[PDB]
Amino acid sequence: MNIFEMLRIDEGLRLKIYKATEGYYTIGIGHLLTKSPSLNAAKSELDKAIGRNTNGVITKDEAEKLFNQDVDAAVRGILRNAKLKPVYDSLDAVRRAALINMVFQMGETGVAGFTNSLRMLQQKRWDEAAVNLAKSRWYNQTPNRAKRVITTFRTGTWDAYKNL
Ligand SMILES: [Cl-]
Ligand SMILES: [Cl-]
Repeated sequence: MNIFEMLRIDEGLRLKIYKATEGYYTIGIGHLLTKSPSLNAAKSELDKAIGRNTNGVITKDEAEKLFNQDVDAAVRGILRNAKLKPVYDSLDAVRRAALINMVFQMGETGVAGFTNSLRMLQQKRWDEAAVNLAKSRWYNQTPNRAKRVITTFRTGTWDAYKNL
């Protein structure tokens, strides 16, 4: 298992524009297009991102290229974030992947605000951070996904994903 396979399980794959769970336009593998209620806005963003007139539809290859860019961007955002970097640097390979997932999903800013949980992770207080992370809108809105990530952090293994 790796970060790509992991996020691919969590986000899924959709070749047409769709509304993600917060009602925002998305496509591919969790690629947020716009927060804006306009389909036009989303289509526009889509064509800009792909480099062509898409008519809200992309190919698999195109999905993946966006995915690759997004993973890369998530890792780089963590490495430049003064609050995330030190946490990331203290973790083992599996748990770094769980931090990348959250960043991918909620952005650098959202994650850096989990002040208390970050500190517990940094301190390797697995069980306590897992409980702290659960006390969030994040967990209440997307519980099954949040639970897979939380377990990852808690156990440091990919058990939450083997079967999926
Ligand atoms: Cl883009
Ligand atoms: Cl969920």
